[PDB]
Amino acid sequence: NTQFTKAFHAMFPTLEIKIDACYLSNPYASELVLDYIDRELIQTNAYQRSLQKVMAESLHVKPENIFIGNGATEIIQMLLQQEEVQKVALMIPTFSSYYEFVGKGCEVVYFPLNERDDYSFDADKYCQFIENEQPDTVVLINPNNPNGAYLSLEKMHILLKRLAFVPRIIIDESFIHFAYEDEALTCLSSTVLFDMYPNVIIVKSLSKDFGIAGVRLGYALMDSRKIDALLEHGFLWNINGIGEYCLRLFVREDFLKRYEEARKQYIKEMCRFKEALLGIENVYVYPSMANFVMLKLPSRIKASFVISALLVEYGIYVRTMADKIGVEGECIRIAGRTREENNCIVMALKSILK
Amino acid sequence: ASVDTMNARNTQFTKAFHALKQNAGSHSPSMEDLKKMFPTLEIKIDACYLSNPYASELVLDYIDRELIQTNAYKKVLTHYPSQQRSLQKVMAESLHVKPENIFIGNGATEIIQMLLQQEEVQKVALMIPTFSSYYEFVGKGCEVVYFPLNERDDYSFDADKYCQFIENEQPDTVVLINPNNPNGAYLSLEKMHILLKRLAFVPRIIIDESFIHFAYEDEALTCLSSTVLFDMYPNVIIVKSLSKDFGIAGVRLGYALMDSRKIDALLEHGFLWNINGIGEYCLRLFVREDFLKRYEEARKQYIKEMCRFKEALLGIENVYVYPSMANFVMLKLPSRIKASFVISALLVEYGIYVRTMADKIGVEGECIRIAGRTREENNCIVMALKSILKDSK
Repeated sequence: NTQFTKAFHAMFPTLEIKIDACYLSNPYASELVLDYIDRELIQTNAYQRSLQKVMAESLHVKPENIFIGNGATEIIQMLLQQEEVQKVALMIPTFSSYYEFVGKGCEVVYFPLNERDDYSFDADKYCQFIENEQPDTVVLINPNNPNGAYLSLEKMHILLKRLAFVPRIIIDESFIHFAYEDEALTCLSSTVLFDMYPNVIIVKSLSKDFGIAGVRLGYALMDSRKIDALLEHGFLWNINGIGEYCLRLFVREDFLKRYEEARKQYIKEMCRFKEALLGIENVYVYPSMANFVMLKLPSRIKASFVISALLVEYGIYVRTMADKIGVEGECIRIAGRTREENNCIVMALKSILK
Repeated sequence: ASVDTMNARNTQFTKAFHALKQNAGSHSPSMEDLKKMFPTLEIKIDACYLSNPYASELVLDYIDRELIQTNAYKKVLTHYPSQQRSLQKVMAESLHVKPENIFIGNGATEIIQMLLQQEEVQKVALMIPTFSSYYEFVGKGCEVVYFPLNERDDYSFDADKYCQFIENEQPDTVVLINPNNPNGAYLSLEKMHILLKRLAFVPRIIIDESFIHFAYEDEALTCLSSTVLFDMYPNVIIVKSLSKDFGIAGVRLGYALMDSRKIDALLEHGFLWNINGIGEYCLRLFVREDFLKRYEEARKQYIKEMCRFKEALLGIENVYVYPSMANFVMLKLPSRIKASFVISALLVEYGIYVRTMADKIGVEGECIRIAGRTREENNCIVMALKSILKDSK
């Protein structure tokens, strides 16, 4: 496929994409949301500060602590752009480019996650790094993107206690619905960390777990005076009516009872997909509690080779890790799809890599 | 019994109505705020927000037929929407401009606020009156200077004096709204060329043509466009709402034509912006040939109605109607009549909401801005006004 692979790095309408495994979702959550949308909006032809109150009861917080925006990354961009932000500490690898969000002459320092330990890290060493670097802002993505690994609440408590000196600790829990700390798959939430630690800000997407990629939605928990000052500097949101319908749906108890089953079903499919991927000879799949996995390709195989073979031979699109500093080797990120689609990806890769 | 006593009828309502939160947008007070304060108040005609109801019905009909009845709405809500570069390419076809010269965002005013926040912007010339405040969006070092439109000339933009003002002040950035946004007056392409030739020295001349689809220079109602100005004058930036003409309240879209280098730089910072599914559908609709044929019929129909509405308003003895080529008209009420009196009577007695000009600096006397609606709705407005403004008893 040499020619295709060169051009690709440089425009093929012969090319049909049949499975897009780049973007993140939950298809059981999508179907569920769309069921509600059809009943409540389509079959009846129905189709800004006050949005703070929507979620407050379900979250068990004051409406004053709730910031609504277009997405998790957009909110973190807002935070990191502020003048007070002059030195930030991040992990590598991360998927988003937080370095682009900070101001001129803001320094960013990076602590590497350990590929050899499945991109976990030594908690004591990381905290020593923050103690020695003295950043004013820390960003943690938990579960992390792109490898998907999750730090337990117990472990996060230890970290956050020790780093109580940092003015801001931002935790993006966008993927936390796919994580679990018990066999029963009780839904996890980082809201407890917002409550217990004055420096903590929580950010969370409402699109990657609820399966509404065409609607832009997210929230954060923050100090209420911080929210006021952001609103004075012009950052008031306004979500359309679709966004609004969805925000209200997602906190409704009757919806949530049904969503809980869609969520746990997807965790189980993520675990089945992973084991099936692990059955491919000569690949490894890093541990994940997200709606994606990161696969390390065999000796001498380039991601670009595998990506092009996937597109040309099977119409499957996956995401290269080559542009993500701190991912060792040649890797791909594969988004979870439906059962049928997941099987097709496993079958394609087995074939390609044999 | 006296006419003056009869005119204090709604005082209790008026006072409570004023107690409510004001804002700088189209509904002040907000519609959500009136429902809680006056829960029995039924709004039958909202003439505050700017739309073309004939285009809006057209677009909803395409949505119904193409998204709702087919179930294609499912994918619009569920799939990741296209990124900026792909949206540039959609607009390039129908705009006849290089894709990399197109910036797609939420609205004209949001785009102008992004422009004015840049650090090169250190002195800006604005006109007064204007509906949107732009002074809150400039950097703290930045100076703002105001060119005053004069009420005695119907707020007509005197182009020679403006140019001399710009030569004297040497702003690096100017904002022109054409047609202008609560009075509606429009400067011809002929006169815009003269102005822009003379102001070639200015770094950035931002022209908001969000209402230009409502103006006309010939009886055939040939659609006007400021793209000619973008193509000819290297200091021009064109900005345009796609929401106030293609008419689609809950989907917020606008574009700008500007230096491609500058767009490239903004897009390296960067994905601060994503369109939503429904936004994208509408954007791709708005440039289809077959849609545009029907849209053009709706645009011309709406201009014909606006002309009829303005003529009908001119028939009301004690108001002055300011000349307009937009989708709204500004009215000066007789002396001794407050806008608040008129606004309250319209709400209470007729369910009609119109926008006060009391909070817009530079607007003399007591004025209201009324958005042009359908023929039936316009008739109701004219009727309601005539009755409310009858000297009477």
